[PDB]
Amino acid sequence: AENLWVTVYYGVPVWKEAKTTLFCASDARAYEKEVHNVWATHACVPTDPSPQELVLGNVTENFNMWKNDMVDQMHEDIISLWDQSLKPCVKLTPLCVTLICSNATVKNGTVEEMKNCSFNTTTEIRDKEKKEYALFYKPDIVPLSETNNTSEYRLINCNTSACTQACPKVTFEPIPIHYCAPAGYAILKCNDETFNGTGPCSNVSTVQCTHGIRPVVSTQLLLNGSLAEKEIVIRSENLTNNAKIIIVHLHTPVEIVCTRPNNNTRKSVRIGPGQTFYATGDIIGDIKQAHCNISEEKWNDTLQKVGIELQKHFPNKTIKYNQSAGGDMEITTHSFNCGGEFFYCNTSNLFNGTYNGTYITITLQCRIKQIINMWQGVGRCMYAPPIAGNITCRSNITGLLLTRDGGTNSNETETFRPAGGDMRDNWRSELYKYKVVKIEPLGVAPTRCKRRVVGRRRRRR
Amino acid sequence: QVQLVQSGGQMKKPGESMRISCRASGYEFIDCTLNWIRLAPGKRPEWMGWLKPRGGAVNYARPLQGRVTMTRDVYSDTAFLELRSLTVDDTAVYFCTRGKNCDYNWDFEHWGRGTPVIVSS
Amino acid sequence: EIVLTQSPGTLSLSPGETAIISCRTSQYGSLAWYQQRPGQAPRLVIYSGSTRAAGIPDRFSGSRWGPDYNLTISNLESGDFGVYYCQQYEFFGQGTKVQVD
Amino acid sequence: AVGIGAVFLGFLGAAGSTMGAASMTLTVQARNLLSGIVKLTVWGIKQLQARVLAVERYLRDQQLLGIWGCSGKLICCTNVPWNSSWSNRNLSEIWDNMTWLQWDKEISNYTQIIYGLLEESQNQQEKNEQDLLALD
Amino acid sequence: AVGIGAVFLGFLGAAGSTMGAASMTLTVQARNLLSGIVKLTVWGIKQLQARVLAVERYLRDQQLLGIWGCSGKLICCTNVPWNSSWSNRNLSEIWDNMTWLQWDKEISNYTQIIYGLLEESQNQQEKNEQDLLALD
Repeated sequence: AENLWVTVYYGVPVWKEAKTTLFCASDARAYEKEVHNVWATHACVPTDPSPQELVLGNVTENFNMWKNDMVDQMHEDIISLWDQSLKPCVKLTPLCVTLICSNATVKNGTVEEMKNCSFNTTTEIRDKEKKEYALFYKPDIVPLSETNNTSEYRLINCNTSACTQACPKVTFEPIPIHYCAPAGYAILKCNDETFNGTGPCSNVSTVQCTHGIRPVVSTQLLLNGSLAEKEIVIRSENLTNNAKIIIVHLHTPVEIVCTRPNNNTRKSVRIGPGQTFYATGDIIGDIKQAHCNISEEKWNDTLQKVGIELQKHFPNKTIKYNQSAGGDMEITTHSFNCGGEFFYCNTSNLFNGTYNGTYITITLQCRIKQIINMWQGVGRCMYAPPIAGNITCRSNITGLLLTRDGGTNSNETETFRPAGGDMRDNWRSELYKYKVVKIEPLGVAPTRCKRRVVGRRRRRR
Repeated sequence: QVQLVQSGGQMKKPGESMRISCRASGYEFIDCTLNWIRLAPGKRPEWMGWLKPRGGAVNYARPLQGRVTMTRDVYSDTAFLELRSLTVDDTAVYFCTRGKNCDYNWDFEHWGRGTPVIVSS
Repeated sequence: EIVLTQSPGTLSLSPGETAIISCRTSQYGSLAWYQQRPGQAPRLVIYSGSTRAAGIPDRFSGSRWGPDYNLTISNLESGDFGVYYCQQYEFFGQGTKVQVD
Repeated sequence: AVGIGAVFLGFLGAAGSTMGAASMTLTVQARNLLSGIVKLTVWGIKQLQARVLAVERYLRDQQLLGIWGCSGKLICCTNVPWNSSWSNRNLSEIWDNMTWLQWDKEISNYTQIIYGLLEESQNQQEKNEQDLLALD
Repeated sequence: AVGIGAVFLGFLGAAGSTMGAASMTLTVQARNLLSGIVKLTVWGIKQLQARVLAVERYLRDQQLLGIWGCSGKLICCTNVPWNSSWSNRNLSEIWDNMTWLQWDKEISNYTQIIYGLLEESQNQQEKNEQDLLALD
């Protein structure tokens, strides 16, 4: 014990848990692209070459990837950006007309999926109309009931909600986005890659801004993600819980090549006074239907590694991967955007096979859709115009999304199904490292110093 | 005013299919994981595959996966269960339940009226 | 290995007296109790071990021993008799019934 | 660090250091808290509803330092004895073991109490500041 | 109140009290003037066009205290004799009868003139604190 006096002392670093909306910063020159994009703002211009870093000395702090509010913030950010960038574009409403449709004859053959549909449309003067034809490259057009005529189809937007097309002036792009804290907050970061979702981390580092995050969307598979450096990681709310989810990160990527062999032709249609409508006019080449290719020699080994990783948590239980679960078309099929188009794939052989984890070219047939909801699944309908010529995608698979079966199978067997989920999960797989804490320069701490005495100046005391 | 509406009683015979409704009423959006449970008298109750109507996902749980097929309709706040090839054993009361709150859904708070379905040999 | 077990089978007890129901477990996980009178929609009683549901007096409660659970009740009046079921994550035990003397 | 030198991300390492080093080079937080790094859509309103909050918090802190006589002083002794129950009464023997982040818990409850005595220690100067026969 | 104690709605009773009590516990107004209590519609823009005005007025007052040679001081004398025409030249025996609110009228007209004398009361100090003569 010793004689002491209060000492206002401050300017100190001490932090606490908090929540607050963040500031966005896009990487490199991409802001000049960001002038016109969706999934990128207008515009997250970077004021500094982020991220600068230090390793904090002997600091350990709690983390949590599930309670993390940054994913919750960026979900609202992306959905608002999507809606507002789509808002001023041309609406599609007057096309909902009785479509007469037939087999889509093409050069030296007949195409497999689509239907050649012709309909009445409004010319420039509203008092007259003309016959026009377009090739909707999806069989998804509902045949109108109440009629024995088996050809009077309807566009399915008008069944439930009017829609809007994406202006070609703006483009879908997964531009990387860095989140930067506002003034007075620090974004802590954990560097221990063994972090399995929740618990202490003892190599905490601070940064001005988060690392490269790109908002790319996919279901049943992650595209262009970031890999755990050492081993394949498993993360979950609670594995023994039948519900919730299991997120997996691969140790090395596996190349996915996806392409659209049909040579489409972009066509214009004059629906209104300045409103121009884009549709696939005519196919000018051979037909093979869209498909994707994955090398089996890497991917089988990838399943075997993830299988032994699963068996670590599930002792002596053999792992079965089996068919996709069911339900809607957006999660029974691998969805992923590419080049303004949308691909849907059946997962032909991305599920099958039993692999004990002890060691005792794949083709995907893919459909294509023009009219989509946001993968949110209730929001605004969108029309994506066709892209001329072939489209080719090259991307790196990095993580899988799984859910568990149960709960009265024979105790020695267990089954996992590839099934997507809420869009927050895709970003949460990449945003597991960060927190947001407010710096609080605190109040009073004791010292052996003494009073100020009429405001008198003194030296050391 | 959040509760679940269920209907309705109906007799059946072996080999045929079957359908049961469930609806959320007085309630905004059914984002949170609705469920089904079977309260068979005289035997331990069984839990069947849930439904999560936002994504439309599903998880056929027990050896019922060989018969069960489940759907929903987000634009009417309604969910449907369908069974194929009802055996005599499957006589029970089917309950449409929801979690206490959307974090730990397995604590079934809200329960339906218990639509009975007896199948006679 | 995931199996539950409830005991005893059935009871005949005088109203206003206590009763005891046991529910075992074989994995780390939560627990909850459901009560069922004949016919009507069953009801939540307690969950997450010892925490109590809304709109229930303090007649019903229990303790989490770690590898087992014990549910004890007091002053069980005639109106509150019924069938009680134990829960985990999917597994429902065979249940127990208490009947009015 | 010694003197100042350092950066925000050149001094923040003190957060786990002994209190001796954290006592020195205490300034860069006071330089960081002001503004830091920072068609209408989501990018727009966030530079106002967040910026003004940071400025408001900084003005609040400056006001609180202004009242107690510690205006414009990074370090400021004051006339309030340290009561026994608030903390260790020999922390000159003990702060060499404790970082600030762990220290804050040990006095989190008593800060609002200490401000009450600190305000009095300040405003007793008002009576002395005026109204009797200090001849000069 | 005495010492400080009090609240905004525990000290504002001085508004009708004799000026002696108001000359004590004069602090909570500074603590109050900063923040206080505080799809797009009427709720939104009001938090910005109102909060920023309050912050602006507070900085105006702080700057005006800074120039005169009264920064960080609740109470501050200056070097300006009080000219008889502006008010009672014996208020030391009269302010015990008057509250601030009624006092303000008696010097509302001459308020603008007096700043012109506090400014020279400052800049004479400015001239004095520099040049050659005082070697150390």
